[PDB]
Amino acid sequence: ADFKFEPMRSLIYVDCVSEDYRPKLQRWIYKVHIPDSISQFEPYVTKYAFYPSFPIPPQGDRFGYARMQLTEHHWLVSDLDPRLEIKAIAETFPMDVLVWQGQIPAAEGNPFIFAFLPMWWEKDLKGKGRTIEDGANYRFNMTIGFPEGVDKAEGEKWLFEKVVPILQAAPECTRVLASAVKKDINGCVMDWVLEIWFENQSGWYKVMVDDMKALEKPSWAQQDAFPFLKPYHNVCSAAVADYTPSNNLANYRGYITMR
Amino acid sequence: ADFKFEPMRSLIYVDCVSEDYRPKLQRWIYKVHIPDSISQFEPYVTKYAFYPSFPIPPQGDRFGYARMQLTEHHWLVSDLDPRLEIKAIAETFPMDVLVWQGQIPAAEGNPFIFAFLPMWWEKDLKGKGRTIEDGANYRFNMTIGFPEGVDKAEGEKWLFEKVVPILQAAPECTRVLASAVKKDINGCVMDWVLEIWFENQSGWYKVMVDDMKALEKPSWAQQDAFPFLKPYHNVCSAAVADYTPSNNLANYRGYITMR
Amino acid sequence: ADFKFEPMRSLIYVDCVSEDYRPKLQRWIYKVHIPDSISQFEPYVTKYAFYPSFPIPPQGDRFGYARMQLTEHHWLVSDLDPRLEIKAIAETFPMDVLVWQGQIPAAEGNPFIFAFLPMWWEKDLKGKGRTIEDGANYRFNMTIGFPEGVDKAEGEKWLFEKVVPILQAAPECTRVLASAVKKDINGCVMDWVLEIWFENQSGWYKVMVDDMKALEKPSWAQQDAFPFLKPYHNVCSAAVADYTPSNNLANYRGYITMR
Amino acid sequence: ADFKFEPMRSLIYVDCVSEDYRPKLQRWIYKVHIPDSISQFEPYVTKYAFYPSFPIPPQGDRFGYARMQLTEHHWLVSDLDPRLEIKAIAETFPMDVLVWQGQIPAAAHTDAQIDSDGDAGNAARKSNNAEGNPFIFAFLPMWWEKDLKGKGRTIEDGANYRFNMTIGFPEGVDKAEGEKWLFEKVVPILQAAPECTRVLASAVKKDINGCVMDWVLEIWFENQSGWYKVMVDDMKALEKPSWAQQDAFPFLKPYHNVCSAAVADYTPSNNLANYRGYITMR
Amino acid sequence: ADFKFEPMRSLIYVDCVSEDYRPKLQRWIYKVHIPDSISQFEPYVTKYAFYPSFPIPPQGDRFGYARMQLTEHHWLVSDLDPRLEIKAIAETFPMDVLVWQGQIPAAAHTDAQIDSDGDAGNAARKSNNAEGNPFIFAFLPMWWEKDLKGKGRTIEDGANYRFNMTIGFPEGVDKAEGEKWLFEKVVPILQAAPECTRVLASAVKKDINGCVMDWVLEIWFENQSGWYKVMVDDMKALEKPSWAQQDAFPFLKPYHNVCSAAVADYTPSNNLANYRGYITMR
Amino acid sequence: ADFKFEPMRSLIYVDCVSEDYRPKLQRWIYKVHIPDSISQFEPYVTKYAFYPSFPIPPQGDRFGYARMQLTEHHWLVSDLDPRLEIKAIAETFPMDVLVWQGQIPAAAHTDAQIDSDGDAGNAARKSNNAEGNPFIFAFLPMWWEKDLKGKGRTIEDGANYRFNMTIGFPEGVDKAEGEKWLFEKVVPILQAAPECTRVLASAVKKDINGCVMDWVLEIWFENQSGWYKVMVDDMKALEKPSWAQQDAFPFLKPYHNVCSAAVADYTPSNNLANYRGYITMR
Ligand SMILES: O=C(/C=C/c1ccc(O)cc1)c1c(O)cc(O)cc1O
Ligand SMILES: O=C1C[C@@H](c2ccc(O)cc2)Oc2cc(O)cc(O)c21
Ligand SMILES: O=C1C[C@@H](c2ccc(O)cc2)Oc2cc(O)cc(O)c21
Ligand SMILES: O=C1C[C@@H](c2ccc(O)cc2)Oc2cc(O)cc(O)c21
Ligand SMILES: O=C1C[C@@H](c2ccc(O)cc2)Oc2cc(O)cc(O)c21
Ligand SMILES: O=C1C[C@@H](c2ccc(O)cc2)Oc2cc(O)cc(O)c21
Ligand SMILES: O=C1C[C@@H](c2ccc(O)cc2)Oc2cc(O)cc(O)c21
Ligand SMILES: [Cl-]
Ligand SMILES: [Cl-]
Ligand SMILES: [Cl-]
Ligand SMILES: [Cl-]
Ligand SMILES: [Cl-]
Ligand SMILES: [Cl-]
Ligand SMILES: [Cl-]
Ligand SMILES: [Cl-]
Ligand SMILES: [Cl-]
Ligand SMILES: [Cl-]
Ligand SMILES: [Cl-]
Ligand SMILES: [Cl-]
Ligand SMILES: [Cl-]
Ligand SMILES: [Cl-]
Ligand SMILES: [Cl-]
Ligand SMILES: [Cl-]
Ligand SMILES: [Cl-]
Repeated sequence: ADFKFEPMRSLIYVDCVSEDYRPKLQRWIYKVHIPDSISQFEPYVTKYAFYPSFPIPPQGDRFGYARMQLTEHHWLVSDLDPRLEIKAIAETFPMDVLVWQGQIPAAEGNPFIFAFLPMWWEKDLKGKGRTIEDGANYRFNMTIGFPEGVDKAEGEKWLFEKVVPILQAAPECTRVLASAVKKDINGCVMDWVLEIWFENQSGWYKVMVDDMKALEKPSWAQQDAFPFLKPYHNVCSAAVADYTPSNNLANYRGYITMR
Repeated sequence: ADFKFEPMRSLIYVDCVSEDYRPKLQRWIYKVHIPDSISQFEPYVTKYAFYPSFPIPPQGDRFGYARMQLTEHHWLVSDLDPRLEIKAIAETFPMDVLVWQGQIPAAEGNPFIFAFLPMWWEKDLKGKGRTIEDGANYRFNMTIGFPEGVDKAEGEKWLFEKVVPILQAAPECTRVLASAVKKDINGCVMDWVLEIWFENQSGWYKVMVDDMKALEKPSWAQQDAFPFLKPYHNVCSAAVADYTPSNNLANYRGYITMR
Repeated sequence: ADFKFEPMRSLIYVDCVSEDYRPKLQRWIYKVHIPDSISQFEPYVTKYAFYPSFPIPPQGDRFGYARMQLTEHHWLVSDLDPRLEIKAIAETFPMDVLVWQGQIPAAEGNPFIFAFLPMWWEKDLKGKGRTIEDGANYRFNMTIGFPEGVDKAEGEKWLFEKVVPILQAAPECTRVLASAVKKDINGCVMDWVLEIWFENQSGWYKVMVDDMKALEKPSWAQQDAFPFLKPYHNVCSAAVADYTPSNNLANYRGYITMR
Repeated sequence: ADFKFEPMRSLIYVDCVSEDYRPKLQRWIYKVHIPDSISQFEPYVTKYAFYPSFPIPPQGDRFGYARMQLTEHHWLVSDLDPRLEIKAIAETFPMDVLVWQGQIPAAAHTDAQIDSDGDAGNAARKSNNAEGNPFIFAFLPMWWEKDLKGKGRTIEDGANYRFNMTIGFPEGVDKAEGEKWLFEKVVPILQAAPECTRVLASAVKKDINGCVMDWVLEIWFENQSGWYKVMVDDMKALEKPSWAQQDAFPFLKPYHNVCSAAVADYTPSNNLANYRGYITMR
Repeated sequence: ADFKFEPMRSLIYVDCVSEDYRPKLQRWIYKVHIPDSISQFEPYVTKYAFYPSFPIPPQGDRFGYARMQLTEHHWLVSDLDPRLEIKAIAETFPMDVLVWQGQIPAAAHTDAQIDSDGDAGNAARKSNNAEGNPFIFAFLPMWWEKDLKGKGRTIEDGANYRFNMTIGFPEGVDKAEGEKWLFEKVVPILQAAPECTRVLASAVKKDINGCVMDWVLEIWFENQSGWYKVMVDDMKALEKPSWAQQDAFPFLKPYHNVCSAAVADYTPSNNLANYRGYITMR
Repeated sequence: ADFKFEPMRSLIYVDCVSEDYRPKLQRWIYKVHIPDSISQFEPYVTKYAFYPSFPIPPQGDRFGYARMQLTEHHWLVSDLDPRLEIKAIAETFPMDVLVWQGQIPAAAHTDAQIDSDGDAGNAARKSNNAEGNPFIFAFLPMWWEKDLKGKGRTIEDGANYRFNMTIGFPEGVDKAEGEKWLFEKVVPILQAAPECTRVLASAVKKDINGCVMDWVLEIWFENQSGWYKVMVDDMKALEKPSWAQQDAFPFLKPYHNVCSAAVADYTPSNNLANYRGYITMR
């Protein structure tokens, strides 16, 4: 039967719940998981990259901050088509990975957030026309999912009519982009992915912590302050640079170790 | 004037009928054929690779064993769409290649077997969940086409009800995958491609030669023992390693000669 | 919210209107524009290449000869879909580029010609079967657009019944290929792209200047001799080699400067 | 005249003194500096790589911890030969980089290209402003000189938290007596600790560029907790030397007489093989 | 404490003694060993490549035919300098690899890491076990010393069947006498045969690592039949030397005093340039 | 015997004497010659690159302007050591290449491989036919010896029109006298011109291969108009030397005692890193 052309970009928010786990998790990612993953999807994924997170900022924990990385894929077909379940070689995936990332507690576990999007941002709300010449960006990529039972249209209205205007009013914020999550692909609980750029951490803080104190607490709030959503369950995020050396289809040459 | 998205994996079974032809055939493949091919299909083939065959095992001749390599393409469009017949630069093809591969005797000819498949295996019959951590595989890839006149459903039933249970019972066999050949693309006479993994040549032989002696000779048989098909005409195969260095779109740097 | 699978090859005719602009234009292209472009379209462009123009041949100015290069993209999706207008990082594009290329004058400016085509030539009009072994080609790529008010079918008929037979008849011409421009993509004013191969510049001249003197001047002619179309507005062209080192998705490593 | 074959490995300890500087410094390193550097030395440097530092561990500030990265080169000739001062294209090197790294304090007009009589990049790499931290650039032989613990360890043995530390004894301290202290008092503590899986050391080639450091050591643990147990708690058993410039081990002035970084076994920034220009996220 | 500039080409003759071992040995080589090796010597080896052996020709066993590959390095310094024994990460080298290649007989617990006083990889590469075949690692200059037939041959002249053979004369045989036999009796048979298109030779650098071999020759043919016609049938003309260890040419004990491989002009496994990790078939 | 460590940069001035030859010469260089060359010297050449020439400026013919490219190598050992004459595979090198480049006049049977008693490529590269132009292959140190103008210029300062010129004084002229004219009369005119942003020079290493040239200079401008203003108009102030072989600067015989090219700062043809075979346009 036919396979549908379905160009998409996806983001996975990869936490590391203890610094003691960092060397093991990073080793699995770069030594074991890159080659397994390239082996599977090289013919139908056009780009596969990791964007290591900047140091977690003050209060970043309340935003479900991914302390390892954002993992990004660009797909030509849906990876959730049931025909793609079959693989000659399955990935080497120890249970420990789920512990390191926080899906399994070693107090409450966190879901694994794997959000599919169109390849192009749907909404350009601030900073259209910004070029790389204009300077280094502190790119705060945030996904949110309204609580079960909350009308999606109500939440959309809050996000674009109450939240985004505070971003627009802050000169510290240089860029605001958004897309709806493709819920039809894999059941992801998130509803929106936004990327919100600052010059630096102080600017992120000024706007996302201090300026947002102006917002009323919504009746569905899951925490007392913005983003008003349960960390790691209904909000995940990461702050990343413009560039990553881990453009894995182009740049990987095996696990070469330091002398 | 639309072009259909038609993601496919194809396999060509490349023999070398005499050791005296090996240097010439290998030279044409790596020095001439790679650059011509990449020149033509770089924009719509996402992977192009050669898997050199392991040394022919005992009785491998009876299985249409490809003594040079399996050639693998992953396509985004059908190469058989008539619009793709037009090429700025046509491939440099000495017709001696056909002598070297055995399509032309220098003895009747053997056909050129080029089988199109979906990119993902259709049936996972044994070893689901095996990872590269489980060990090196001796991967026996075999394509079969039932003789003219044999009902294809009764061939399918023999294959899955008599042959595959013998693989399932053998501990030497670690993996069985299969896909129906896309006969609609190019007229290929083959009906199935299977891949059957062992630890080694001895395991391959214990199962595919000794255990298969329990099978009854079908009425349509073209040889006396399994696979009961005419070698190189109705069955072709190769045993290959998990890995090849000949991943041509990523790894080719021109024909560099030994000093 | 589906994206259509629309594989296409596009060509941009990049002039350099004074030699004093060459170092600046070339620097912008290779230092600034390559990384901007790759950043944008890596997940949906399978090939991106520059073919530097051979030295402008005698009377080449009358063919809208692009004195810098042909820029070539192979797309999987239409870049003119309005959803693709949104980009996180906009290309660094100084106004000076348009002066250097000749869109912005100083006497008259020239349009920016960006012609979309199918990935495979539609008409193979001479030289089918030619291989790279047959020798080095002087590849003259020319796009034409009939003037405003001229009936397109009447231009087509002139092109294929009067112009092409002269090319076909000349032993100096080794290859003729043509496609209709996909005018529905971006409104490009051109109607056809042809590629016409010679051994060298002398052969080009013999045919495209001397043999073409046999044509009657059409009633819509915008200049006295073939191509009878206004240079850079209704005709653009470049002569290029079979090979380019600038296959940018595979070969670019940053702007490494000479020692 | 001839050029001497002089194979060496060098290490530069790159700090980032405020998180607000991080995006700017990182951009300069990866977008501007890599291409300038590769352009200059491609013909005589066989490896050029960056090892980004793990998050600064508790009390890492006392060890001159580099909050950005370790920069590593493998040379075939000495970069400090005076004939190598001449370069067709000099590095684009604003004074801001020294501010971001902590070599100099923040100031007006630091977007300006560095000024020196000779090469800007070479001069920046000798920075020693009394109000900042010196620029530490240590040359070594390509092979570790002393293997003091964990010989035979393979990559199959597991992920390492590799703590690379360089030390330089203070002005007036006899080098031979610092050496003896290092190898007879310090190193036995590392050997005794089950948490330390490797100890390697080389003498700094001071003759190359006047680097004030004397030794580079690399000391491996499983993780930050192991590093802390050994390098902070276990070292409390040491007597404070008469020359100490701080109260606890390393007893040396942070960022002036000791620099360090903890890094992973692998880096994706193997720049002569892996760099493809400054591709930006979509 | 200087390191000498010592440009060299080395060849290792890699056998596979049973077809059942091939998938395991090939996996170790390509999945495990490449990255360990590149990690160790990237800064001072300018090329590292594998040339898989063509199928063993008839009577190839008598020439110590390597059934897996030739491994080739181009070195800038001697790997045998004792300072190069020290390695941050040692090679993952199970004893099994020695069984698969035929250095040692099969035995219990050969999945263990090689046990050595010094570096395991270096020890492995000196394997010289009485019940197996020695590990043959021959160092050469980068340029062939003697060009004896086919000077001026280009790649346009056609595909070569390149037979690379190393020989070492037995215990007690004068080296000058063996040299004289090689060049005055053996080589003129190659020169007369039109099936032989190329003859090249170099003296083994015996001083680097104690290699028992004395010469490396490379001898080209069009194909296996040409090889056999010359190296088997034409060589029957030679008289059997008094030192002979087998009845026919090469008159040397297979795998101990002669190793060989027939290889193609090109390899995809130019590892410093072409390796991208162990990507597995779908 | 040992090989001397001899790091050098070499330049070859590649002309194309007729536009009709351009497709053929260009094909040979990129399709045939790159792989033959990389095959030979990958282990001891650290960089191999082609810089295509900008279009020949007005009066460029009087400067021996290379209408194809500059070919650049960075060597670790001398290519002219006699031991390097031996090569397993010689370059595919038809006489026609010498026609295309202007080393020899056009003639029958020039598709023939070059015939030499030693290596054909090395012999091609010593071409010096009385009816053509010699083959100019100049060896230099890897670092410019003299920095005479524009020290400290970065790539941020803008695009360069880089005019690389080599000169050799005629038979009989005292080399010290030529040197003094170059540096006391010619260079000051470059230093004085505001259009000139950079002047670098090195002495040709004449001991390597007997190159006739004595100096290589690189002289930068903004563009072709700047080049002409300085190198044609400003140079009219110079007195004609008594050894002049043409009436105006450079006063040397085009293509025999002066060769040159104007090139950009960047080339895509960094051949050891960037070459992936001869992929043809669709
Ligand atoms: O033309 C090819 C094969 C044709 C064929 C020849 C003989 C048969 O009995 C069946 C098919 C062909 C090939 O064998 C190899 C290749 O790489 C490209 C080809 O077109
Ligand atoms: O890179 C990915 C992809 C993902 C995945 C698995 C299977 C599949 O079919 C598609 C994607 O699994 C992961 C699990 C992780 O913990 C961390 C990651 O970075 C990833
Ligand atoms: O991998 C998961 C998903 C996770 C989960 C989901 C949703 C949610 O709201 C909280 C946790 O629960 C778990 C609990 C476990 O013991 C082990 C697990 O592997 C998991
Ligand atoms: O970019 C353009 C296009 C150009 C033009 C378009 C179409 C055509 O037929 C002729 C010229 O006119 C211009 C005139 C300007 O002052 C500045 C410009 O940027 C331009
Ligand atoms: O990456 C390098 C290269 C280094 C260097 C360049 C040229 C040279 O000759 C010697 C060293 O300078 C630097 C200075 C830094 O602050 C940070 C860095 O990462 C680097
Ligand atoms: O590929 C190599 C590299 C070689 C080697 C590594 C490091 C070193 O220092 C010297 C040699 O060891 C080997 C040993 C083998 O059995 C087979 C091999 O292919 C190789
Ligand atoms: O590209 C080169 C390499 C050069 C060369 C090869 C081998 C060697 O030993 C020395 C030099 O020969 C050439 C000769 C040319 O006409 C044009 C060229 O571009 C070149
Ligand atoms: Cl923690
Ligand atoms: Cl900035
Ligand atoms: Cl709260
Ligand atoms: Cl195994
Ligand atoms: Cl039978
Ligand atoms: Cl002009
Ligand atoms: Cl030709
Ligand atoms: Cl006119
Ligand atoms: Cl681990
Ligand atoms: Cl002292
Ligand atoms: Cl203190
Ligand atoms: Cl051949
Ligand atoms: Cl015998
Ligand atoms: Cl001409
Ligand atoms: Cl002729
Ligand atoms: Cl500029
Ligand atoms: Cl004159």
